[PDB]
Amino acid sequence: STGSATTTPIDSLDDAYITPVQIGTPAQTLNLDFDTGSSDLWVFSSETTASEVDGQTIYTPSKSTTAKLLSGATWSISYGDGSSSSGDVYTDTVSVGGLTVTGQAVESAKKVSSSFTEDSTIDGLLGLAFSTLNTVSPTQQKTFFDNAKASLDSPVFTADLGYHAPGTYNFGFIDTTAYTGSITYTAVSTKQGFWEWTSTGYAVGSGTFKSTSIDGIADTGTTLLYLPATVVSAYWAQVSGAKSSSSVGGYVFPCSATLPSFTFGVGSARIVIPGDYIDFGPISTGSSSCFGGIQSSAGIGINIFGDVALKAAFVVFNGATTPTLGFASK
Ligand SMILES: c1ccc2[nH]c([C@H]3CCNC3)nc2c1
Repeated sequence: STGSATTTPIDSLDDAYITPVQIGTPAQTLNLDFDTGSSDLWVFSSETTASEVDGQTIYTPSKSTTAKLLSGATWSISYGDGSSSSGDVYTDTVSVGGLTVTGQAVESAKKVSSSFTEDSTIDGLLGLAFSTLNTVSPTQQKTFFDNAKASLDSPVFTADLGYHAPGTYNFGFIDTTAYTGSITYTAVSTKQGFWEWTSTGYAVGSGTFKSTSIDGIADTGTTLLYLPATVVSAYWAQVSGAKSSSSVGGYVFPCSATLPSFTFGVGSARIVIPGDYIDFGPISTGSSSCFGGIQSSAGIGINIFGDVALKAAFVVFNGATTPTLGFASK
């Protein structure tokens, strides 16, 4: 089997991407944030605290003839950005772009933090990291990909995120028309439950390539590119007037600037992030200070190849017995 679904930016800055997902019988379609950096499929629901729901579409398990309470199961998750959610668990039929999994753990939110409430466009998350990170207790549950894998034509999914445009998540096949040149594959460590890999280096604009190992994760659920402070300083030093602002919480730059590209290495291959991808607009409405799309990972504990990096590539998440990651230009 295969599946193919369109993923759409939630706003003009590509702050996140949403993908329609069918849950239950008859189908309830929710728009979920596909997140290769976490492993829980959770949704706004009929069980979510009423004051914490603001415009989201909710899952109502009582209206699904295939929903079953997973007795005694609870979940609770906190993401690196301060956000969190928690609740109980159903199993139900879940379909993405024509690919169907029966008995998928659908984690129903009883509580969500303010940042989730404030995103009216995101109805929940669909985790695509390794199932060892799943937070359901006392019986850990499998991701949608993990459940689908044996049935897929090939045990893979691909992320093709657009810049200011829709893109595609495919399951079970590689669309050879969706990228240019070849796909370069690189080793993955699953030791921390992430799609963790080692970039071979970077360049700023037309500058020389610096060969240096940068361990990080491929994370579709993180907006920006978070890299070591040395690398990030080298980037913003090429932008006149750019500086790190403790009050704003990262590097900012004059909105009148023209941003240089940023290149990262995948083996001997190179992925080029155009300068425009690194612009996240005025820090507040009407401001001439703009927020940068490359930021320091110093306070995080891990480097994160988020959407800013990933949307410059066609990315293969290869879930073979020994997982690997593939990157192609597009
Ligand atoms: C900013 C700070 C911390 C962050 N942690 C994350 C990801 C890492 C894996 N799941 C959450 N994005 C972040 C953005």
